[PDB]
Amino acid sequence: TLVKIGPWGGNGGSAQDISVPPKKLLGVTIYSSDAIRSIAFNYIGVDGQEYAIGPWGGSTSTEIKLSSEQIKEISGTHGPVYDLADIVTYLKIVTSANNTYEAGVPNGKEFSIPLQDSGHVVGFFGRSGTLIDAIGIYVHP
Amino acid sequence: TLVKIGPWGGNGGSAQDISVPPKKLLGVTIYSSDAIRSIAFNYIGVDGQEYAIGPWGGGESTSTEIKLGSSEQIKEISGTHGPVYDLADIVTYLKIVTSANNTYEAGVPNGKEFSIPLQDSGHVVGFFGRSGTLIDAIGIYVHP
Ligand SMILES: CC(=O)N[C@H]1[C@H](O[C@@H]2[C@@H](O[C@@H]3[C@H](O)[C@H](O)O[C@H](CO[C@H]4O[C@H](CO)[C@@H](O)[C@H](O)[C@@H]4O[C@@H]4O[C@H](CO)[C@@H](O)[C@H](O)[C@H]4NC(C)=O)[C@H]3O)O[C@H](CO)[C@@H](O)[C@@H]2O)O[C@H](CO)[C@@H](O[C@@H]2O[C@H](CO)[C@H](O)[C@H](O)[C@H]2O)[C@@H]1O
Repeated sequence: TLVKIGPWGGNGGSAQDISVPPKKLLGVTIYSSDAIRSIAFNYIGVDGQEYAIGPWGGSTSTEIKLSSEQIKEISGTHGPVYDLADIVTYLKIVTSANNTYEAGVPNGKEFSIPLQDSGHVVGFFGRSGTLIDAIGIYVHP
Repeated sequence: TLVKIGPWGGNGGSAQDISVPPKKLLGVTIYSSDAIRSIAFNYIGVDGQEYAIGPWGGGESTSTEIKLGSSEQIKEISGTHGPVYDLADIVTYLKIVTSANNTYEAGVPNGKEFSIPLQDSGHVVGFFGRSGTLIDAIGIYVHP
């Protein structure tokens, strides 16, 4: 059973999610400028099938390759950009191998999920249009 | 006395144009990501005055700034227009080449092409078109 946390961000765009619960996160690609513009990710679902999700959204790429490497901390901001009121503007991801990735520009209210013990992020959900209006996470205990 | 060519692109947005005919183009700023988002330009009118036009369309953190030397001319302009996001026909890509072998690109080639390679002394001195949140369509004024 996965923990599902979020979303953080605004009401714009359309809700996005995944149907097969993730077992294992294989990688994440984020495109960003002054806002988080898109996210894509591939995972092995609990059914043992690979799913290539996205991209959700619509610049600068941030590519996150993960066999024993897990997302252990995820944080960011959401706020006003591009005459839109509340968009995910910044993301920071730290892995169990101590690799740190940043995308976007800190702007607005913060959120942060520092996972202890064996917890790790295995997938995402949220809201999107031309940008990532809101983002949420699936967490494997 | 000026040649006016275009526009290329869709029918969305609002029409944009300039009232004082351009004599000399000083610079162009293009804002773009996957498509052309806005254009601004400064020129000397036939009346000897400097006009700062727009930005037509919406802004971006990322601009392509085309500052033209006192003898530098836009000699070739080309691009594409097609569907992006949920819009049918937007200017998606521009390529500008000056007489000093300076090349500028914006957007991502996507859709039908247009191209205006000017020979002899012809050169682009201004623009018109259609804009909203993006550049729906673009056209040019050409000084012979
Ligand atoms: C593309 C997308 O996924 N859109 C979903 C939308 O998300 C909204 C979207 O807003 C975008 C930002 O505003 C952006 O940077 O600018 C984008 C383009 O805006 C022009 O075009 C749209 C139509 O596509 C117009 O609505 C805009 O007013 C805007 O204005 C026009 O500018 C053009 C170009 O110059 C010109 O041609 C027009 O004439 C001019 N209009 C006027 C009046 O002058 C814009 O698309 O993304 C942001 C950021 O992510 C979100 O915050 C926005 O909410 O959300 C809706 C839901 O609210 C989605 O529709 C749903 O889609 C699902 C399927 O996913 C299902 O079909 C639902 O039924 C449907 O409601 C939409 O897909």
